[PDB]
Amino acid sequence: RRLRTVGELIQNQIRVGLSRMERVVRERMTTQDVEAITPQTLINIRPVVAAIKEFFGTSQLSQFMDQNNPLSG
Amino acid sequence: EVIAEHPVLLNRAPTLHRLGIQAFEPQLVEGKAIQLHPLVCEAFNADFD
Amino acid sequence: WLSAASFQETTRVLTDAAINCRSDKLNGLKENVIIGKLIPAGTGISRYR
Amino acid sequence: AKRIEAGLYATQKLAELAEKGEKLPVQQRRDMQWICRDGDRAKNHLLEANLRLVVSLAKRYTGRGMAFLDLIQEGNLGLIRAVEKFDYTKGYKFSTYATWWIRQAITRAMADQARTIRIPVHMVEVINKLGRIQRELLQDLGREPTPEELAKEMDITPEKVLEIQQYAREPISLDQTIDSQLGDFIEDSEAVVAVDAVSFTLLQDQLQSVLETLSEREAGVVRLRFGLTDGQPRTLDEIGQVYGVTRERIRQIESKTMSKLRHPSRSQVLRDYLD
Amino acid sequence: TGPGNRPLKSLSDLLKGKQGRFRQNLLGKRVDYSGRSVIVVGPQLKLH
Amino acid sequence: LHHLVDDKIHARSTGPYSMITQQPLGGKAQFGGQRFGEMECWAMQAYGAAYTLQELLTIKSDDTVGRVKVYEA
Amino acid sequence: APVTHIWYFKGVPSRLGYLLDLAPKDLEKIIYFAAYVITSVDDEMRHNE
RNA sequence: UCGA
DNA sequence: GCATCCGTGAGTCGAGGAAGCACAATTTAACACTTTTGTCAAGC
DNA sequence: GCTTGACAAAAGTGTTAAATTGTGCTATACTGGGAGCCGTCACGGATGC
Repeated sequence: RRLRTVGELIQNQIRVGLSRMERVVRERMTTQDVEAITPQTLINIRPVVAAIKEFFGTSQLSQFMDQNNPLSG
Repeated sequence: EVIAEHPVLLNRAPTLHRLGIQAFEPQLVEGKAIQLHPLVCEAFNADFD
Repeated sequence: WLSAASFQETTRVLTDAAINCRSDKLNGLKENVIIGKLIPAGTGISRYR
Repeated sequence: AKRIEAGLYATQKLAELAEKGEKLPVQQRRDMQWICRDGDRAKNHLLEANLRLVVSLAKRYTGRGMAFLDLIQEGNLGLIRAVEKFDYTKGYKFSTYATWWIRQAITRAMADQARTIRIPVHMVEVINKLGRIQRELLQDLGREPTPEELAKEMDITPEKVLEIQQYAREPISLDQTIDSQLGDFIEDSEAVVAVDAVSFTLLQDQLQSVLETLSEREAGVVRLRFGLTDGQPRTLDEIGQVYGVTRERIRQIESKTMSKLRHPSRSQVLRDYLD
Repeated sequence: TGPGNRPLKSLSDLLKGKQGRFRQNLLGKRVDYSGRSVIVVGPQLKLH
Repeated sequence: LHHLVDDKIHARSTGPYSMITQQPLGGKAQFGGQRFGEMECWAMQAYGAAYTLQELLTIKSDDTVGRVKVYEA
Repeated sequence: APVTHIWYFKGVPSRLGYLLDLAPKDLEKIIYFAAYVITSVDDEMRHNE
C-alpha cells in the first residue's frame, strides 16, 4: 500500500490533459489544410490547463489549508 | 414581563426517548450560553464538554 | 398506503397502491402528522379535544 | 438517384391526372404506381446505406451538452435533405455532398437545443467567433486578452463584448450538492414578511382616522385621486364629473387638502411609515 | 448525467430517501421561534 | 479552542423561507430555524401532546397563511 | 407514440410482465424495439388456406 | 472536511 | 426447479468551504403627430 | 367658490427605419462510440438459467 504524493497527483492530471489534447491534435492534423499547418495551426491547450484548474479545485485531495495555529497548518 | 411563566422546550439531539425534550421556566441570564439543571443531564445524556 | 410510502421502499409501495386503487382512511397518527392534522392520541383523542 | 427522380415525377404526373381525370390504360396506370413504389424504396435504400456516414460525423460533436443519439438523429435529418437535394449528374460521390448537410444539421441543432436558455443562431455565431478570437489572442499574447483587445479584433465596441459574454453564462442545477444541496439556500424573494404585512394593516388603520377628519368632499377627492378603495388612481377630469367641477377646481382642492395634510397635526404620527 | 457526471434528479428521486419529501420535508421540518447555543451547568437552578 | 459561544448562539422568530417548500432554511448564515426531526416528533408523540406537535409542523413552518396570521395575533 | 411507465414494467415484480404473462427479459425486448411481437393472428383465415 |  | 443477481437499506442535529452568409419574416425602436392631462394666470 | 382659455406636458398612437430572428445552403471524397469500474455488508426475492 503506497502513498501517492502531491507531485504524482498533479502528474496524473497533466497526463489526462495531454491525452485529452491528442484527441484534438489527432483529429486536427488530418482534416486541417495540408503541409503548412505546423503546431500553430491546431494545438489547443484549453483541455490541458483545464485539467490543472479543475484539479486544484473540486478535488478531495486539494483542500483549503487548515490554519487556526501553525500546528494545524 | 413577557418571559414570566412562559414555558420553553429544550431539546438535545439525538433524541432517543421522550425525556430528550423537556419543558422549563426561562430565567433571563447574561452571556451567550445556556444554564441547564444538573439533574436532567441523565435524561438528555448531555455532557458539558 | 402513505404511511408505508413514508417508511421504506417508497417506489414499490406507490406502484402497488395505485394498481389496487387503494384508499387511506387517514386513521393512524403518522398520516395526521403529514397532513397537518391532530394526531389521534394523547390530547388528540376524539373525547378530550 | 434515377429511381427516386422517376418515382417522384411519376407521382406528380398522376397527380396532374387526378385533377384532369383522363384515366390512363390500366396497364400503364399500374406501372406508373409501381414506379412510385420503387421510387420510395430507392429513397429508403439510399438512406439506410448512408446511415453510417451520419454516425461517423456525429462522433466528433459529443461532450458539448447534446446526447450522442440526439446528435446521430439530427445528423440523419441532414442526410434526408441531402438525398432530397442531391444531384447525380455532377458525377461526384454522394459522401462529398452529404457531408455538408449532415454537419450543418448537427451544428444547427446544437445551437437551437443544447442550451437550457435557448439562444438564437446569430448570437451563437458571434460567441463562437468571440471564443476563437480569444483563444488565438491567448496563443499570441500568452495572457488572456482583455475586452479592449477582444472588441478590437471583433470590430465591435468593448461595452458590447461583455454583454455578449454575459449571454454566455450558463445556468447551474439547483440540485447540485455541496450534503444538503444548493436549492435549500435560496430564500423566496416574493415571500410575504410578517412585520411589513402587519405594519401595512396598522398603516391602513391610521390613514382611515387621519382621512376621517376632513371635509367629506375633500376626503373623497383624495380617495379617488390615488385610487385607495378602488385601487385605480383616477385623474382630475374623472374626479370632475363626479363632483361636477372643472379639473382646475380639483387641483385647488388637492393643493389645499395636501397643505392641510402636510401640517403637523395629521403628519406627526405618519413619520415612522416613510419606509 | 449532467456536467461532471452528476446524475440528474428525477421525479422519483424527490420522494425517495432521507432527502426526499417524506423523511426530509414531511416527517420533519425546520420551524420558527427557535434557537440553539452551548449549555453550562446551572447548579443553582430549580428543577423546573 | 475555536469553538466559541459568540459563533454558536443562534435565535430566530421569523426569517427567510425556502422556495419550493415554505419551510425555513438552515444555518446561522441564512438566519434559519432549528430542524424538528423525525426522532424529535417521536418524543413529542410519546408525551401525547397533539397541539404542540401540530403547531410546530403547521403554523411554525409550512402554513403560508397561518404564520402571518399567528404573527398578526 | 406511446411509452411504458417503467414503474410498472421495470419495477420488480414486473406488473406488465405478470399482467400479460410476458417475461421481463422478453418484455424489455418489446418496448425498446429489440424484437417484434405478434399483436394479432387470424386463426380462421389461416385454417382455411 | 470538523464539533457532541 | 433452483440459484444466481438485481433491488433496497444501513443515526441525529449542527458548522462550514471552489462556421459563415443571404434573405425573408418579425418583433422592437424610433419618429411625426394628436389627443388627454396637469398647469399658471386672470376674472366672474 | 368655480370657470375660462390658453398652454405645456404627458400619454398614447400610428407609421416607418431597423434590429432582431429563423431557415436554407455550401458538390474531390470521407460511412459502426469509447468509456472505461476494484476495497462493503447483509438480505430478500425475483428472475433467469
